[PDB]
Amino acid sequence: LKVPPHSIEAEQSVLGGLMLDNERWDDVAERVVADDFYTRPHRHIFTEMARLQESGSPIDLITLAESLERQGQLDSVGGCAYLAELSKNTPSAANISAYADIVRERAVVREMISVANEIAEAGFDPQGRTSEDLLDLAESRVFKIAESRANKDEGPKNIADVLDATVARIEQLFQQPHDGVTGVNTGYDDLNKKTAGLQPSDLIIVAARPSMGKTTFAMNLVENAAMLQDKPVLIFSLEMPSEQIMMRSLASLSRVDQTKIRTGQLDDEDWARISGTMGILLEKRNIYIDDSSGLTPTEVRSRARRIAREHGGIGLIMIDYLQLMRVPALSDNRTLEIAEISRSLKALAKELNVPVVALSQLNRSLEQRADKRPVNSDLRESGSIEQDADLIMFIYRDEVYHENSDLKGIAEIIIGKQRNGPIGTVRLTFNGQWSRFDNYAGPQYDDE
Amino acid sequence: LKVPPHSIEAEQSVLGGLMLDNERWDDVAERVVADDFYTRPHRHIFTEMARLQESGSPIDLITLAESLERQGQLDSVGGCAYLAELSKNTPSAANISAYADIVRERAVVREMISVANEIAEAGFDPQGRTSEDLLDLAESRVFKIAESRANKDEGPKNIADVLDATVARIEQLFQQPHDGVTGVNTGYDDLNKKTAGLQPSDLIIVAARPSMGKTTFAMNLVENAAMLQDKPVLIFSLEMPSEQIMMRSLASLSRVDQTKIRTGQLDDEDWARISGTMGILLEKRNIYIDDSSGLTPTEVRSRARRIAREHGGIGLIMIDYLQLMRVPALSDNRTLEIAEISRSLKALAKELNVPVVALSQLNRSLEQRADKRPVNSDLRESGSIEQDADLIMFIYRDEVYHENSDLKGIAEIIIGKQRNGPIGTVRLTFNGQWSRFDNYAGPQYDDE
Amino acid sequence: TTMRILIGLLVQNPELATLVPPLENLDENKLPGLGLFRELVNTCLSQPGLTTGQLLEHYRGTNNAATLEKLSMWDDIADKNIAEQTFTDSLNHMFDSLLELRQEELIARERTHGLSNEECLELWTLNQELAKK
DNA sequence: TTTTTTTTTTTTT
Ligand SMILES: Nc1ncnc2c1ncn2[C@@H]1O[C@H](COP(=O)(O)OP(=O)(O)O)[C@@H](O)[C@H]1O
Ligand SMILES: Nc1ncnc2c1ncn2[C@@H]1O[C@H](COP(=O)(O)OP(=O)(O)O)[C@@H](O)[C@H]1O
Ligand code: ALF
Ligand code: ALF
Ligand SMILES: [Mg+2]
Ligand SMILES: [Mg+2]
Repeated sequence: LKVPPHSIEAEQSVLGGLMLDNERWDDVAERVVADDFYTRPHRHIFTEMARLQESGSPIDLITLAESLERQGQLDSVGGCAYLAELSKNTPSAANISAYADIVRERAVVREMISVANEIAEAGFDPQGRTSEDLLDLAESRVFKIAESRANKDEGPKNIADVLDATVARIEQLFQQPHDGVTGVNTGYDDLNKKTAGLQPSDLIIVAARPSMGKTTFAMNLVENAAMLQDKPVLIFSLEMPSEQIMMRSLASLSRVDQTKIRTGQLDDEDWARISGTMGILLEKRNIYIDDSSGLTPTEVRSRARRIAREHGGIGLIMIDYLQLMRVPALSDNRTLEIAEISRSLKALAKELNVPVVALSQLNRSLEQRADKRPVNSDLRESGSIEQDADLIMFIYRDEVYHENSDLKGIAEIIIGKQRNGPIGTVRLTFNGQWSRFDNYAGPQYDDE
Repeated sequence: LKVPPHSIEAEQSVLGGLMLDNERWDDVAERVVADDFYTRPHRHIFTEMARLQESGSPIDLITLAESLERQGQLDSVGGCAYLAELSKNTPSAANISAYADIVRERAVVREMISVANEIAEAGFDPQGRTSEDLLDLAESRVFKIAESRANKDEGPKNIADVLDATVARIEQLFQQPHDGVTGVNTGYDDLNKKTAGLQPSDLIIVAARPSMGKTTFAMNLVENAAMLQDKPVLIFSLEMPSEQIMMRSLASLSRVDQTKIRTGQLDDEDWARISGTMGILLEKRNIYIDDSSGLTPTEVRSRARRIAREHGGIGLIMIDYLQLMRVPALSDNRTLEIAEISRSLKALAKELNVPVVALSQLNRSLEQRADKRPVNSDLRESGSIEQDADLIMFIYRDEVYHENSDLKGIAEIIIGKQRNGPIGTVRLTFNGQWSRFDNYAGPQYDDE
Repeated sequence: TTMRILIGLLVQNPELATLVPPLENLDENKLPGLGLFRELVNTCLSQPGLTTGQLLEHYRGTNNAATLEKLSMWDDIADKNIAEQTFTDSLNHMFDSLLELRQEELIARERTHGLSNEECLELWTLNQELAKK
């Protein structure tokens, strides 16, 4: 025998939950209706419950029992004991949403099974119906099933709805007077003029040739973000140990020659500065470091979710770097593996509504050209890195290639791509000794 | 039928607590996995529990019962009564962490027994497998279990913890008056200044064109390191026989024209010098040479660990040279094969905490330029050689290219990359007759 | 079961018995082996500040001592505060069981002859404790 | 068996 699906216990829980708290009435009502139940007495109880709610009567055991007794359905549904047992088996009212969702699923399956039986009945006996009519009934029934869903899957949306949401967003952006920095503050005012901060739900990328300052720049962004807001910032350092990263940060924030720090030849003033930096960092306590190696996209997402849940959300996450992550399922094709990683990082940003800064390496074809500034098509193994990214910043230090360059200690942030915004170049002073990028106070050179 | 080691009570406590509370899911997710559970019914429940959790849904008896029912596993686990019974039996979930650990311990022990059974079975039935195959198989499994037990450390850490560890290390180095010798002493004054020795856990690279002084410089580092410490130094000479390597070193230390040694045309004074050198070397006895050809990264790791374990740590490792190693699995894609080799060498350095000096070779593109000094992008087949390396040193002798060069008998050590520290050039004197590099006592020329 | 764990916590941490409310107000037969637990609490209250070995020594000549020894060996938790919390929430669980048994009886009386307004109203109040969370 | 995308080395015009 085949028993049509149903969840009596879930039906009990949904009925039981609302009697304690009625505030969740809309949640249950919109999700499910009295037609979703499989047992008739439960349908009677909910029908009574809806009537009482529509009458303004509070949803409770006493009101339900009174209504059933007056209507005479109390005997059919049981009584004080039966209705008391209804609430007794409810695990928690807060979960009622899942119980309601379960009830909807059981009803949907029952609806589908009934349609299948109706289709089988029509097919077995034409009853004068031709083949074409049987197709029409199947099409009509299928459309009804897709119609009864009431969306639940984000189908095509009219333009009137989209305009209402978009104009609301613009209006609220008007009120807050941030004056340029809509997203996370980068710390370099010349960079904010173009990027307007690191926007949430973005996949930012920082790329450059080895030993160009790729991890030095990203850490500067992380330090500035941590000190200029209150949300946690998460760092995935797959390339270097946590101690080496912190040794650089002390040198940058306290502006002490990192050679002394790494070697231990520190003076009194250097100890004073480092003590000052330590006090500030321990006052905020919103930086997290994870130096595990060869993480898969699943492990990255899981750990980021836990930090967000525990501390009320994330403000920024940095990955160092993209090509070191692994997808064991796709290991035969490196091109597919990199494409999968890039897609996952973009999806994670959307889910948590946070900017993701993922570093990347560059091809060697750059080094066979007369001009050695990077371009979009130099990203290593980059199938879709150029396509998924919403902003791409390249680090270029001309002094590395031409010894007699006039730009000695002047790095360039070349914005190679920006989906919503202009592109250009920004010049920053590079103090390698302190492992820092500073604002270029010198005369502004117009970008061509 | 020996009873396999397992604890049902711990598993029941873990499963019941997770039913009671949802906030501890992370506490158990890291500690245990579905395969950990002994009885298949528990394995089915955990899999369903994980599927519900990663779907962002509440955990409860009703939800679990439906989810198991969907896959048809409801009857197999024991029916809804069993889950209701298990939920009843569990008072709370305070000590789930301990219960999770014991469950993890049982699986590992059971994993150990299975491996022992597999090795014993393989030995009883070699099936044509030689002794080497059995030994490698046994080593592989013990390593695999060892790695499995070493996955607990992973997890993002706050900044308070990282700051304490870093400051502690800086304090240690401050106490020691090493005066710039933080790692192994290279033996040359200028090189120590620019690098502070060879640091542990690094991957140094020495590169140059054929017959430039590449194995001559590496052996000098090995000799100088050996006399300036007391830990063993290991040499992997995949290119030359041990006798030829020892012939060169005996000429360098004793300062005797290596042609005389090679053809045995020595004198009494030369025999006096060689006798002195032999006495010193045998007094220390901390140099080991392995001239096997075409070693895979696993063989290099296996032999390095055995030396470290027997003699208590290794002070240095030398590989000559990088491109001669083999990875049979990736025998089709040369670029991937080299990338795997570089990744393994860096991992080996971190594990043993020893500086790994690996020689490489340059491209032919260097020789089509007007200027023939090496650059980073000249490393041969270098998928990732220039990316993983923490320090890169090039050897250049202008005399080889310009017969009228004023830099006769002078070698330039070009630091092409250094992750933590500056770059520049160092000048040494090349004595080919003695196969030696001597620190340059002539006038010092400023580096641009 | 949560019964065996109680004595194990009781024997391993004798001082926990000090903060145990009286149980003679209820029939000891309601729970299995409940009388012994109440025996221990009064025994502890008889000589407050007693060693763990002394507590088991009080019943050296009894047959049930073997069960007490096994429970002491089982579930050994070094932490003391966690044990106290486990004991406290467990004690709440037993009180829930007592109320659960009561309402089940009250349901039984309902089937026998029904209930009045006060009785069913009291039953309604008896469900909050079983759903306090 | 076929089509696709990424690396690295050589030889020619
Ligand atoms: N003490 C120092 N003095 C001068 N330059 C330094 C010092 N420490 C590091 N640097 C330079 O900082 C640069 C950036 O290093 P890094 O950020 O690790 O590069 P990437 O991460 O892009 O590979 C390196 O090229 C290095 O030469
Ligand atoms: N007796 C000698 N007199 C002069 N030069 C020598 C003598 N022996 C070796 N050399 C030189 O030393 C150089 C370095 O050799 P080697 O280090 O083996 O090259 P590679 O860098 O390929 O290992 C060779 O190019 C050779 O010309
Ligand atoms: F040394 Al790198 F990116 F080349 F950190
Ligand atoms: F002789 Al070579 F690299 F050219 F060791
Ligand atoms: Mg880096
Ligand atoms: Mg050589």
